[PDB]
Amino acid sequence: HICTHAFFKAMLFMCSGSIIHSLNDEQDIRKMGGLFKAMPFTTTALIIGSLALTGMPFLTGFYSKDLIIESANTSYTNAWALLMTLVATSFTAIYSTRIIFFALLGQPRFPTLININENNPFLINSIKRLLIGSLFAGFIISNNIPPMTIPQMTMPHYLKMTAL
Amino acid sequence: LTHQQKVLQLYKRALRHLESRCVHRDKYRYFACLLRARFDEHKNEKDMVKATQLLREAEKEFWHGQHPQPYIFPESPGGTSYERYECYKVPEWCLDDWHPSEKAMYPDYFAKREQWKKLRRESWEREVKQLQEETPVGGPRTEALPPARKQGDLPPLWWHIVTRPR
Amino acid sequence: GKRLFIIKPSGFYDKRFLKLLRFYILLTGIPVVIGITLINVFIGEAELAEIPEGYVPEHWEYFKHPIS
Amino acid sequence: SDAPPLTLEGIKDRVLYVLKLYDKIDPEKLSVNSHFMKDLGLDSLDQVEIIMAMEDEFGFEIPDIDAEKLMCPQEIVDYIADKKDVYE
Amino acid sequence: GGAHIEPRYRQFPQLTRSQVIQAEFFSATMWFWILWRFWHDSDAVLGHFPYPDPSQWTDEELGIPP
Amino acid sequence: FGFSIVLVLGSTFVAYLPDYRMQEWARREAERLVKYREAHGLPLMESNCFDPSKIQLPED
Amino acid sequence: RHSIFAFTHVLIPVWIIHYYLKYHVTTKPYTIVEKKPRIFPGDTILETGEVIPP
Amino acid sequence: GFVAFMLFMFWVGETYPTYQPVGPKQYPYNNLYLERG
Amino acid sequence: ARRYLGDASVEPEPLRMPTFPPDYGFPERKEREMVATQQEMNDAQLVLQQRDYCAHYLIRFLKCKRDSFPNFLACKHEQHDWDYCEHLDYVKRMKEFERERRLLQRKKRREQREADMA
Amino acid sequence: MNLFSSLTLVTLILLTMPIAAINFNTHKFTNYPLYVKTTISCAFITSMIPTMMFIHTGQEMIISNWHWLTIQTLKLSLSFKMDFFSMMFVPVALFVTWSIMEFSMWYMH
Amino acid sequence: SWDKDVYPEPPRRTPAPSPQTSLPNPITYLTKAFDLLVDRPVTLVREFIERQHAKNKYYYYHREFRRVPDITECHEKDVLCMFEAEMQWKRDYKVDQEIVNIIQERLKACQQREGESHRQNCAKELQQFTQVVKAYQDRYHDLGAHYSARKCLAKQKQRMLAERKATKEAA
Amino acid sequence: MLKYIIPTMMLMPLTWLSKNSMIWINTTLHSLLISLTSLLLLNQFGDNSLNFSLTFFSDSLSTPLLILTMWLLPLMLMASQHHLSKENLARKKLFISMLILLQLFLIMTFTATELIFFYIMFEATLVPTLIIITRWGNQTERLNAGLYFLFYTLAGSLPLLVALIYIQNTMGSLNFLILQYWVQPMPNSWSNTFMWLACMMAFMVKMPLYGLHLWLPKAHVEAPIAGSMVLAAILLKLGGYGMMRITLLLNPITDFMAYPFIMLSLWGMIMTSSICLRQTDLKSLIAYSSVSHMALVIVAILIQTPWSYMGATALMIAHGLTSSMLFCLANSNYERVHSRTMILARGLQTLLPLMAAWWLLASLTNLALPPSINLIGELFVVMSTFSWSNITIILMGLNMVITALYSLYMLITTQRGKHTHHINNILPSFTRENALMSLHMLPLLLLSLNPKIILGPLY
Amino acid sequence: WRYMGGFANNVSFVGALLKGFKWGFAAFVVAVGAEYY
Amino acid sequence: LDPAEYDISSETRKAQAERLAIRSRLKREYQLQYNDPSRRGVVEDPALIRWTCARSANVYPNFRPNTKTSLLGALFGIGPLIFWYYVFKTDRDRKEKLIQEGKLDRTFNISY
Repeated sequence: HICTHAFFKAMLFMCSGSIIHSLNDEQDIRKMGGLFKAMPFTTTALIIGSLALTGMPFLTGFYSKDLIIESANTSYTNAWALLMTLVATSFTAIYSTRIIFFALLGQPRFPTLININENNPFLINSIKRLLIGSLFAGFIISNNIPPMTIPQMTMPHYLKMTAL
Repeated sequence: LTHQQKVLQLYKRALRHLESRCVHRDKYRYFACLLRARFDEHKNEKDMVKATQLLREAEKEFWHGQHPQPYIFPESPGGTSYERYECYKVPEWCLDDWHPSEKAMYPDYFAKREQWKKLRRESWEREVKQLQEETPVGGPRTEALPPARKQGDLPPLWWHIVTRPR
Repeated sequence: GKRLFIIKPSGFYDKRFLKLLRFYILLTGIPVVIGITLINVFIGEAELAEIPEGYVPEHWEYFKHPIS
Repeated sequence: SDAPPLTLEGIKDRVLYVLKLYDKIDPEKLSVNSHFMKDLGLDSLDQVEIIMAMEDEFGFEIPDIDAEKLMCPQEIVDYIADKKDVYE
Repeated sequence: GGAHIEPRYRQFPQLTRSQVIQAEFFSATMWFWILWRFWHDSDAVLGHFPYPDPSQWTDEELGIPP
Repeated sequence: FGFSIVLVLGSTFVAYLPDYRMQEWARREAERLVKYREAHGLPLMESNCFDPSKIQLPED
Repeated sequence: RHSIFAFTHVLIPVWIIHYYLKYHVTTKPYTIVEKKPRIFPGDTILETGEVIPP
Repeated sequence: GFVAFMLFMFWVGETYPTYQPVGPKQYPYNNLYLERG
Repeated sequence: ARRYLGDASVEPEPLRMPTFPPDYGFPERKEREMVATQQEMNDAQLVLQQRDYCAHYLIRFLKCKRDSFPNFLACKHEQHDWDYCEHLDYVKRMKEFERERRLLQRKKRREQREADMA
Repeated sequence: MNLFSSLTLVTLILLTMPIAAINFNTHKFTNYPLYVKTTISCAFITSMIPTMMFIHTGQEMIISNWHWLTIQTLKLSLSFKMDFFSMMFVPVALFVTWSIMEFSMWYMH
Repeated sequence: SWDKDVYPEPPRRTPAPSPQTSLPNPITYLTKAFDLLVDRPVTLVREFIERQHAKNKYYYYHREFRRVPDITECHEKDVLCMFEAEMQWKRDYKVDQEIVNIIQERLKACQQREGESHRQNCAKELQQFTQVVKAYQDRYHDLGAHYSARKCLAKQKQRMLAERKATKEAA
Repeated sequence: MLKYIIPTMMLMPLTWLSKNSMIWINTTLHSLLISLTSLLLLNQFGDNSLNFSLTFFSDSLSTPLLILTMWLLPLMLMASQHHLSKENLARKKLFISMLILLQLFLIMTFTATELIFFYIMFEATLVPTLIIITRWGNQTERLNAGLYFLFYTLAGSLPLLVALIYIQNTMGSLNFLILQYWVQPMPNSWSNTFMWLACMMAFMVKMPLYGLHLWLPKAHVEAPIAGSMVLAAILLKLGGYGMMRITLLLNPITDFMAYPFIMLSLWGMIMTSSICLRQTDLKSLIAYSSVSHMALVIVAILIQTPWSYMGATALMIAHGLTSSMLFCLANSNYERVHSRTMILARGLQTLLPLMAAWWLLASLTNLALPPSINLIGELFVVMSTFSWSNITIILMGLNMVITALYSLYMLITTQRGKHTHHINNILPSFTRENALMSLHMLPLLLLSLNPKIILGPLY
Repeated sequence: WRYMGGFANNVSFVGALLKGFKWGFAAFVVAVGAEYY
Repeated sequence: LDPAEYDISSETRKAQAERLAIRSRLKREYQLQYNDPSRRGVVEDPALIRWTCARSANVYPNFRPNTKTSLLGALFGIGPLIFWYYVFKTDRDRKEKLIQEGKLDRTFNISY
């Protein structure tokens, strides 16, 4: 989960800079604007990275976080940590909902005179390689992990169906 | 300090906190309009004490309307800039000494710069005369800098020609 | 504008001192490095064996390296 | 980069532009010299509004003390002109 | 320098065709992948968690207390 | 004299000077002695820095 | 050729360092100590007797 | 919240499947006898 | 955990496991299933608590990784094989949960009340 | 097996740059930041080989190089510990920093 | 070419490569190519340096130190004998230091070799470790900054007496 | 050793007879040429401390400290110029003469076998320093802080002579070699009380323990930069040094007698480390820093574990170069604007962009950065003191955090945050400044490779 | 102005998670065509 | 902190505070405001010299009359300090005990 997290949040910052510097720089979630305004690729990075860091539906980091809450969801945990896991990951998802419902949602409201530019091989190549890797990196890390223990893998109802 | 800037300040930063409140800017609009009426009924009375009273009431009622992270445009003191570039500001008295080689690196700058050195070396006597003349005893009352009547420079100029922001 | 005139503290004294410092540290660096290389190459370091019978070993040569 | 500077033509077109978007007074008389109050008699509270939304046009600075006394449009252009970096 | 970035005031920021080409392409990548292996995966992966019906195993019944 | 001779020259001197504090010799001697101690079966490192075979003890 | 010159920029470290280890490892008793390679009963002698479940 | 936890510290959640019917029920140590037949 | 063995074997720890069987030992009805040689079990080094029965499968999976290296997928089948065997095993400890819970209810209740009759 | 000696190469592949950032004092003006970036990638592939070697045969070899002083009963040298924690991590670090450095070439221009 | 039985190298026990599936050869292209690129181009150089060394040999000797009466035969004062005794005591001391280093390194290399087996095959070497380090622990351990012989001999007096009372209570 | 005693004594008339304008050249030159042979001094080997002559010898510790001294003269003298660079020739030759003679008595002191020769040469070391800082110290009111400073020394520093001579006629020889092997245990009682306390407090006045630390700050703000690098790079290490040796005897006594002083140094380490955080006037910060590290040293001396010495001596040397240099930074900043007050000017990342690297580098070397010798010594000392008391690490590591905070606070607000722009004087750098800084750090960073030179006799 | 333009059509959320579904699970639809033919 | 009460400023406080305050201020603003050419060195302002000299503790050497002072200082270095004396001596002696008797379970300790 450290490796995967590195990919995902590195993506998220390295896009957020595209937002900021592209905007001049306000870097406040107020103002901001909608998703697609000459910003296709950065916003794509933001629902790859956002949708990613949500805990993933089935995507890469899922190979970390979901397994984590499965095993931690079970056995001898003092059990104050289970609810902790649940509402924790949930409020992570709601962070994502925040940054979409503000930065990506409403029609543009912010200091006028659009200066925005996405055109430059440096960014597109950067975020490019990081996302191409990200979705395919967590999958290599997935089943190349020489087995170090017994996975739960027998997961009861209501202790299984609560991750997603 | 006068009623003018008191009221007007409360109005202005009230609009600021209100900006920070809402979103999509339209709700901000007609709310700000209800406020526009809230101060619009005001101001038509020259009664003295009643006014400052009601104002103070708007000082508490305003102080309720402060959420802790009011929006701050970047350039003023705030979490965005307030001299991000400050390590880049080098005062013009530096470069007064570079090596004469590098002083020859850019041969024509110091030409005009020398026209400034003479501009304000020829000066400052005209300046000191005009100032020592105008100032009332001690110069207590004025923080301002009144101009020069004769053709020429405005006397306390030197620092006011500044290294610019980036 | 087209090209603004930048203001830097100065370039001459820093760069100068560095050029000098490198010049000298290298000036006796190179002969010494070359030396360690040579006596590392042509002359062998050393080899052990052991104290011969009824033999007086000298002061030095209890030590491996020749520069020792 | 953040390439484009605000030049005199530009800022003129801007203060001029938004003041032409102000509805309650008409584009009829708008000029850098055209008086920002005495001509239009606008509320001083309303000039506080003008400087408000114009600051939100250019997004910076404009302290309250200096914002108080601004008035005429050419002057506003001037304040933005020395505060920003403008002249050739 | 100028890339034909076209700094614009008040209209929709101009956009490079190839860019939305890229972004859309990677949308297709994300969901193509995700429902792809969602057809290659399972969210209940093995035999189901057990049930008390064998908790009878009534043969086990106590010997001495009939 | 400051940068050239003492820094570079001296730094090569004390870089490798003869074995300092003898600890290299300590390694060699340790190797030989340990090998002997196993090969002849004696337990190595017997404690007792001096043989109780020769010593005397005060008495109450 | 330029990229092969940068490939030299990486390759000279391979020469030196690898040389440093070619004489180095032998010169000193303990270093480069590696986990004993994983051995399987597939190699040597295998004992299973397995089949099933389906 | 913390001291509430340390009240949860001596108490526990358990493994499987579910919890707190409790009479003097088992807990992991596997306890009495052993027999089948 | 079938026997106490002894510490005179000079072996603390995995040469002394709880016993050579990792978990319980099943005096119960009959024995414990088959075996995996401890020597092989070491010479393919297996983390403790990764080391149980079903290793018949596991060690074959560790084959399948180095079987075809460049293949990432390799065997999903043997993966599912020790997945299945230890599925069934964890389910067995479920059945032990069952056996003991019901023994509690039965002998507790019956013997308490029918002991408290007189 | 000594390709893990190439693993202790890659660290010096990173070591290379600051030496360039000091000694020559001119061609750095030629846009070395590009050069740093290239060094990072070289470290990424040259760092990628050992991961593959491990994930077939394992074989993690720790190296002590030349020892750091001695003192009393404990001779502490230095090491490079191939745990599969290092093996797996370092390509990630070099990779993410590859990204962030190219992006930075865009950010700080 | 260090002395072998001092620093054990167990059997190498290298497994036999089985392809087991037909695919590309991802590392082996580069293990052969590496052994083409980085093996010989260095090997020639090391060998040339070898012959260059070998044309002129050196002989350097490991020093010896004879023995002396040590602390016993010295009188309460008159340092002239003492100096020898106590300084060579210091030598033998440092020797014991390096013994402790040797054992302590054997343990480390032992765990690294075993792998996940940590408690399997290091039992013997860890055992002799506790033996030696308990010896050193008993003898030199607590004395202080200023220590020569008088203090080691002293502590040995202390243990001999404490164990003589311990062995009268053995009755 | 005598081969090191002549060349400086010959370095005196080299100064006195010379043409004007060449004095700095001649002195610097031949003084570095001395430093070479100072580096020759390391033969030290095996067990027996080398003995040059029956009058004076060298063990390890004397050798690192001595090398540091003979290295430190040319850099010192090199630094002192342009503090004046205008005067009659007699002032110059007098000053250089005084630095020389001071070095001579220092070499006497470190090399001295027999403790009375050590003591005579001891106060004979103190006088030249006094003449330096008082005769021209920039003299803020002069404070008379040289003279009754010498009274802070002698006040309780004289009776150690008494105690010595007692040791003399009771045991005969005061030769250190034979004081060793003849040392005999001294029980805990009231006579051994006044004795142990005599010797201890006698040296403890020099490295200031928190009780007496008022000694340093004034004396070190009034010192001309040469007298400063003299003072805090060396003259404390004399006290700690002699302490190292005379603790040979006092064997059981130092436990029951040690404990209060240890307490006072463990608390005063934190206190001093605190007060040095909040002050203005930069020249003091590094002073109280010296007080802190020296308190740590005393802590290391009293607890007698060998680790304690290894870390101790390592801290003597590393703190010598670090503190010395950092002073010389304060001075190089002082010639620019005449203040001594820290907060007055600021910036100097913009301006003097190189002098940054030396500020940063040196401050980090006082920040206890892991490879730096300062962290080697401080680290081993923390190990020893944790061995002594499992509890004391709260205080120790708390000193870690505070020393971090001020050591990195000095790095800022002198060097960063804005240019005060009413300055318009500072002239960019010099080559000499870079020479001084370099000659400080470069060896301090190289020693971080092969430290086994500077670790103590026990190794 | 902040309303009128190519703006003001905008998107409602879950449209962001509907951004590229058409081509994406289009190629998903075809995807199994490899093993089914 | 928390501007409040919105003071009516009265009349004197208006005239006095305003005129006198900004009087002295503008006097000193214009004073250091000269900023001519030909000054090479610092502007030297007598401000902050008072700061430095006073913060050099001018009343430190003279005396400390009792009042509450000796109580604040003595009790300021009293409670924590001497108690730490007692705790390090305590844990000291305990350590010595568990060494000399029973076991501290040091086993291998060595470098110490």
